[PDB]
Amino acid sequence: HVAPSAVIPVTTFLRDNTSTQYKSIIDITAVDYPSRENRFEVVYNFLSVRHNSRIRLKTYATEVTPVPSITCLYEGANWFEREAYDMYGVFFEGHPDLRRIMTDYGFEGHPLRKDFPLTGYTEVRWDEEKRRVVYEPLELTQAFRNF
Amino acid sequence: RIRAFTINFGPQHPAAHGVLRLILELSGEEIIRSDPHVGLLHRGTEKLIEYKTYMQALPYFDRLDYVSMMTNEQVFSLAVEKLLNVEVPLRGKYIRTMFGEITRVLNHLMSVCSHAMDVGALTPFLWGFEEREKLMEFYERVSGARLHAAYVRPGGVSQDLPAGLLDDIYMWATQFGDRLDEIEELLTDNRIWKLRTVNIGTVTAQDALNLGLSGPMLRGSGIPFDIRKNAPYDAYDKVDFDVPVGMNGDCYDRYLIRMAEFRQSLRIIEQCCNDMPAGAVKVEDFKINSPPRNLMKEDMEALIHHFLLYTKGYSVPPGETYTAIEAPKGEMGVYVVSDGSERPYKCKIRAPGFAHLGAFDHIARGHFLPDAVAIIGTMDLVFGEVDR
Amino acid sequence: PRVSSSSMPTDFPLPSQQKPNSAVDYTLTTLDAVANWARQGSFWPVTFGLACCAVEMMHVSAPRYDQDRLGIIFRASPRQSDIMIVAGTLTNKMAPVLRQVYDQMPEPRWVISMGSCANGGGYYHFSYSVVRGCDRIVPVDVYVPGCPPTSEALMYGVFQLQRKMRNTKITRMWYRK
Amino acid sequence: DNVPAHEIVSGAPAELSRNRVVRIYQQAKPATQSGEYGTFAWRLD
Amino acid sequence: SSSLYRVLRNAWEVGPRSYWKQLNSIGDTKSGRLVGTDIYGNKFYETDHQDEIHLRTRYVEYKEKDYDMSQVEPGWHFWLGYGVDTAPCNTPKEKLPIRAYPYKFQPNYTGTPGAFVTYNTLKPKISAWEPVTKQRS
Amino acid sequence: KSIISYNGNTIEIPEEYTKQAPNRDSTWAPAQASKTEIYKNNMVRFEQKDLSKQPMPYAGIELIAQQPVRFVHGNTAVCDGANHNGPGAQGHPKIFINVDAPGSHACQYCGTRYEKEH
Amino acid sequence: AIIATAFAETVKFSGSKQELQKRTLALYRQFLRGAPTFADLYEVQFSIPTIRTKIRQEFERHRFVDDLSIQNVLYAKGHMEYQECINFWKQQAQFLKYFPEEDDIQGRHQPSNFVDKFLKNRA
Amino acid sequence: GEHALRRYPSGEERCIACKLCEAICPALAITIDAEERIDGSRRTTKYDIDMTKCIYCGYCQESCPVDAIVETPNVEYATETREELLYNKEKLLANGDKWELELQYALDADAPYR
Amino acid sequence: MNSFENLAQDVNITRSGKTLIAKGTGGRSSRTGYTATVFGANGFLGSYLTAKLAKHGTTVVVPYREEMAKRHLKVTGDLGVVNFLEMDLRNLESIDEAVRHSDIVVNLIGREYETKNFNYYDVHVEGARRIAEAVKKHNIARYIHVSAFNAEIDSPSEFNHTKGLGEQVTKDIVPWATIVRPAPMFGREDKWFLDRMARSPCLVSANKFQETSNPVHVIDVAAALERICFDDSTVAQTFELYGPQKFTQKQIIDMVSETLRKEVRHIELPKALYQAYTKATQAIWWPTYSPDQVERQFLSQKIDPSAKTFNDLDLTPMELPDLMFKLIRPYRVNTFQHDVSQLENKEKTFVHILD
Ligand SMILES: CCCCCCCCCCCCCCCCCC(=O)OC[C@H](COP(=O)(O)OCCN)OC(=O)CCCCCCCCCCCCCCCCC
Ligand SMILES: NC(=O)C1=CN([C@@H]2O[C@H](COP(=O)(O)OP(=O)(O)OC[C@H]3O[C@@H](n4cnc5c(N)ncnc54)[C@H](OP(=O)(O)O)[C@@H]3O)[C@@H](O)[C@H]2O)C=CC1
Ligand code: SF4
Ligand code: SF4
Ligand code: SF4
Ligand SMILES: [Zn+2]
Repeated sequence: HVAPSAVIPVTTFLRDNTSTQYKSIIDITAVDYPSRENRFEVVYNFLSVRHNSRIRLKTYATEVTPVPSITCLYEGANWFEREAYDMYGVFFEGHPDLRRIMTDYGFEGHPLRKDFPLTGYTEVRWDEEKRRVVYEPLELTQAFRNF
Repeated sequence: RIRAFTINFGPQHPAAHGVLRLILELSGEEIIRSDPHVGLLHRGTEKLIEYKTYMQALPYFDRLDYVSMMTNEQVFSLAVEKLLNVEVPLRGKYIRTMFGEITRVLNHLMSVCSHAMDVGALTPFLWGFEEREKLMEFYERVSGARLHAAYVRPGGVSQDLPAGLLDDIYMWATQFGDRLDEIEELLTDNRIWKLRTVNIGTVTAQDALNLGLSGPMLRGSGIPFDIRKNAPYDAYDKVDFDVPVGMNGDCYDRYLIRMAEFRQSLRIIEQCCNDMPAGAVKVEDFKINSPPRNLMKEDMEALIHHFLLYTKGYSVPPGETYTAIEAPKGEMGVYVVSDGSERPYKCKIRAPGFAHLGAFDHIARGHFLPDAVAIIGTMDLVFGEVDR
Repeated sequence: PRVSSSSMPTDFPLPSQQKPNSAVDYTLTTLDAVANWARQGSFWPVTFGLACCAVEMMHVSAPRYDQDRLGIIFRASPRQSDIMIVAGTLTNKMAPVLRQVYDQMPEPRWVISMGSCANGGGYYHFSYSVVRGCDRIVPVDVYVPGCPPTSEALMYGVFQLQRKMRNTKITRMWYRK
Repeated sequence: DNVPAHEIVSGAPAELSRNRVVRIYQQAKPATQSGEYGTFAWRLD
Repeated sequence: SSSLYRVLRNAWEVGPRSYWKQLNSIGDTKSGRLVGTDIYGNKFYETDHQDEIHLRTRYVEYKEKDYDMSQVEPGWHFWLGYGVDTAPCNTPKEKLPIRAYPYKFQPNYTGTPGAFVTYNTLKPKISAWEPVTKQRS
Repeated sequence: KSIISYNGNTIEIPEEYTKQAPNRDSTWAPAQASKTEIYKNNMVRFEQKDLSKQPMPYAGIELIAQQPVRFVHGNTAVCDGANHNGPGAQGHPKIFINVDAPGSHACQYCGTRYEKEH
Repeated sequence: AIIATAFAETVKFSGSKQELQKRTLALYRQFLRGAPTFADLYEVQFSIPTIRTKIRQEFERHRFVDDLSIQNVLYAKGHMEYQECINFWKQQAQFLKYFPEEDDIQGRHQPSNFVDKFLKNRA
Repeated sequence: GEHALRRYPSGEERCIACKLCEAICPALAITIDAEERIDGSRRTTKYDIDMTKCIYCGYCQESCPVDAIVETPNVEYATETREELLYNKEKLLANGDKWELELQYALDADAPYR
Repeated sequence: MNSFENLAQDVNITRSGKTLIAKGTGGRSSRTGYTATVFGANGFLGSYLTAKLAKHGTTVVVPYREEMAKRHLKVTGDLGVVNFLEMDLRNLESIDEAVRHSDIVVNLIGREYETKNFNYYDVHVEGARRIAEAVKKHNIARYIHVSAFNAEIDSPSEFNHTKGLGEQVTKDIVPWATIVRPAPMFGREDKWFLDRMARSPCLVSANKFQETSNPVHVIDVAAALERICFDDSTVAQTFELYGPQKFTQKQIIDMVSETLRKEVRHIELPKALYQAYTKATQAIWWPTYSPDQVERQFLSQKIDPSAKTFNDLDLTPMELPDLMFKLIRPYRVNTFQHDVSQLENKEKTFVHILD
């Protein structure tokens, strides 16, 4: 359990120290806890094939406060950090090319936030007048039932 | 200045087995930069799971890597069982192991014989898909679905094995080896196969770790790591199998690894068909699993529990877990968070193809375009898992 | 003498209940039969597999069910294709590509919607990224249900489209027009 | 004041910011049941 | 077996009429014993020869030229498919379902006027006022 | 039968197809729509279609009233809609019906009625 | 390593409004310079002046923001959109989300007072 | 495969509007409405399945305590229009009346295991 | 949210007594309450009209002849909005089935050529009369009939003669009918105007390229029909939808070749020869330029001043020169770049053959 300023040092320790040879990046994720002042919890999962052990590292972030990128240490973190940005909006400072990876090319919003609705804000159809695929507001023939 | 030319390998095209937009930049024949654009099969699985009970959420995992269904639901079941702190019975463990290796056979029959087809060998595809049909029949006999079984669930298995299935699985196993051998006669010692595979897609062990690769991609570089041996989960600690590991990090070594994995899966299936125990196939705690119907229709507690499990669901303790399996694609994992409720708070799937397609840029630089096809084929990329 | 009247018939049968009774009717019937037989016996869809329904398509190309026995060859480019089998979920990032592929197809062209995800959005109906049916993007001629629809079910859908084109009036409708 | 306007970066529609009203409430203890676990959480709807 | 002696031997077993019917319908020459017939008129056969492979032992001879698997009555749709070893011709009386209504077999009617028209079995939830007027007395 | 449409015109439907079921003319629940209301509100989708071939299953409210009353010696009747001809449960949960009162009494899953031998 | 794409910019959060000023003005310059490319790549049915008018509108939308970190996020997302537009990643369908004004008039009755909205149940 | 609503040998319909199939359905394909029948019985007035939402998982067939909703072995029901796949109560009951014998074979084989 | 831009209100009562309560915000899943029947929906204007009607949930009944020409209309709306019926004007039960349940009927039926089974009279007058008698028998609230411009009972052209006779029998049978008189409609996949100007190997005119008309965009005519459908102000009226600016065919061809950057070929050979060539080319089965069209080549647009116009519908049309770019750019070749001088010394810095 660490702070954002402490990501790069601790990860260097977890990568280079002889007793803690966590060399494989497994996953980078974020979790929204909107009751916390720092809403997003950025989670890291690491594996050591040397010692056959796993470790986890957690930091925190906001919609506007960034986190240091560990691409300088683990190249595999690139796509994961991109996904975390695309889904949650967490900005990773130091990232070479941080852009959406999963969502549509003009998607407005970060889906896995708890305030983002399941069905989103927009939908698509084919307009015969314009001869184009048009993005329009949402209307469902059957409304979602939460239960 | 070396001006580069941008070709879209194709949002719709044959080599991608699924839907991929690989924006490559070439200087002549050589790739210098690649930009795999994904999300064309992003369906919002990980947000939908947040609105579903743990039972309602399980068919999300059959549809992530859709050639290896039972292993995905196996890892989700393992995660939810680790949170629930329940023990699957021995028969359920043996069933899960046997069918996980049947699933591995199916995945490798798709992967090797689609890699072959994309490299140009058309005939192994059509040979292997009949064996796929023969195993799909066992899937259908146990679950009722050819592909999406929804069979391995949290707590074990949905239904016991029907009568006369082990005999037929043994009948298939008596002949599958010759099918493997006939595929190897075409591919293994062939000149053109070796030309298209030897010293293509080379990745070092250090970079294989740094990029997050696992499975054959990590074992071809020389690292002996397999989660079934290093962290056994269901019954792999009660069955004898060897792990293939290769040098030289090439695609030929990955192909040989996958064929050795075929043969070891067959070994495991033999042992499970010989040593299948008796007993229940799901946990005998009706607060987690449905009771039998003849008790639900005669016992009051059984019916109450049926009602609640099928309406509200079982409530999982609060916490979080990352657990993983040696899926046929590599290390597949699920990071679940429980809020004490019947529905997950967060479910992230660590798909093995995400990391591999991310490493495509490092692996395919300096190669010609015919070699990119082989690299995509040895990564064994299904895009439901890449995009989730 | 400028025309000021009309002996135009009433009670004239509609196409789907019109029986031939003249030599020209039988001649046009035979021409339509030949054209439709060719459209059936050469049935070339475009390779538009997006998701796990493509596994069943491939199994329909496998030895047990051999699509080639019925004349079926899957063609990479739409310019050589007559059918589009939408086999997989349609994401909002993929629908323009689907419509471009469809519009690149030469007429005659048909569309089969394979699977729940393509028919009505399916399992992912309530997502933020999925189209609630290729109906919204392209017009559909036959809907194959399932998740996945078995290889037999897709073959049944191919037979239903074969029946549709077998009952299609090409020259007879011109003779009506 | 000086509370940050995360609405500008949310990507959400502006109609939520200008037209809509939410309610913040604790779920009332049901008359049908003597349980109280659904309470103690502050719902936003 | 994909050999010529097979088709010659079967076409000697089933006469030339059956040969031309099978060539116009199935495309292959099959000889088997008649197991039964369904309510629609489709005849169902079973083979005992070693030449025929797994899943090619049971087959159908449709009655309509415009054949369709939907025309196969239930029970036979399961027997044809290797679900039950016993046909609904030879099933016991006690395994048969009891029906208090008349059995009506209707195949798929898609592409026809008999296609299913879906509708709402309910009426509107909110009933409106049928206006009636009163005078100010 | 001819049904007056909302635009003022007539919708001619035969009598066989205005029945709610072939074994019952009327509805068996308040919120259930009559076939006349169905046609009057959806005739645009019924127009060139064959009513011969649409689904018109038999109603159980009239078939369970044909089934005779069962009689028991006691205050309780036990019902389990079991098959007795194939394995497994295949019925509804076991239910005990009180029958002390004068009339007949039905199960809640099936509508099998029971009386106290009088 | 995994190298960046054509017009990528490393994410670097300014610690000053005066530096982010220059960054934003450079991004505005780049959008304006690339508008002809946006009209050629996407088969656009309207002027290059119209594209620049739209760019200016979207840059004016966030003109009176003063929180530095929000401005940093807006700059980062603007550069993301520039990279998505100049590299032909978007299609015409997504590019023309910015341009609803250029499509023909949406019907006759567009309320702007109370009674209109009332008769249409939008008040 | 294709869905069906079953009856008792009485002819009465098995379903009792408990809404467990509506509740467990991961795709929200089932839509149900019920009230008190004229003879005092708990029975449905609406039962709809959108096949274009359904995933053919069998959770409804597992959840039913009366063996009312089932899945037949049929796969040969493809259509030309999507409005034909919005199955309603009458369609499902007719399908059960059609497929009861196949369902009885399947039940006699399968019920002990579930 | 979406909006019902076509409706002024949400509770709408028809002239036949039906109460129509609009349901929703105005999207795909919304419903206006209205039912419509568009008789030429397969075609050029009808496709746009049905799209605009079904965008908001107006239940469109589409009578069709060829099953394959209509399929693109089912995409225009949700499930149950677009309904198809097989129709022939030689079958009265068909027309009654099509118009039974509707509040709005639109006749867009018309051919620019004569066929073996339908002369100009049989399609423009007798077909209109059959549809109009159905509309009168079923007391349909609104009937909106499209008659081509320059329609006149006795005229040089049989097309305009028959269109005027249709515009009379409609008005005599259905006095509450609205008659819309469109001018030459241009747009995408147009019938005989712009696609023809840009694809044809050679244009011909018996006259000079001198017939004058005000051309109008098909989408704006469809919009005007949409507004006429829901505006009950428009019963028993006539509309002349003609557009802002006047042009000759020569002016439009000059515009087309300035947009296209290619020289459109035209011939200008006499009348007695072209008319005979057209009369001969009616023997092939596919549509060709008809002899009555080269008759109409001498008949410029005479606008009726007593008839209503666009501005009565609060619509302002586009005109051809601003949309010609959008419409003709698919046929633009774009041969090469401009003035590759000043490219030499910058090109000298790049690598052109990799060693
Ligand atoms: C041994 C060998 C013996 C061979 C035997 C062969 C015998 C043939 C006898 C043919 C006699 C009957 C011909 C009837 C065919 C018409 C079929 C039909 O009814 O319609 C289908 C197709 C439709 O074309 P279309 O009118 O545009 O409709 C669009 C929506 N379906 O209709 C068609 O397919 C029409 C095809 C027309 C092709 C001509 C293409 C144009 C080439 C010249 C340029 C003229 C372009 C003008 C286009 C209009 C521009 C405004
Ligand atoms: N396009 C123009 O420039 C102008 C058009 N108009 C008029 O406006 C309307 C627009 O039509 P347009 O936009 O030109 O595109 P079309 O003229 O192609 O629309 C023609 C429609 O008429 C139908 N039709 C023709 N003959 C018959 C018939 N005998 N029986 C049944 N249906 C028939 C066609 O059906 P199918 O497709 O099955 O043949 C098609 O739906 C027509 O009334 C036309 O006369 C007036 C002035 C200019
Ligand atoms: S319908 Fe089912 S099998 Fe087909 S793509 Fe969707 S989830 Fe996969
Ligand atoms: S089996 Fe089909 S209808 Fe039943 S719950 Fe699953 S998806 Fe829904
Ligand atoms: S079908 Fe079964 S589970 Fe569904 S409401 Fe009826 S009785 Fe309950
Ligand atoms: Zn009972």
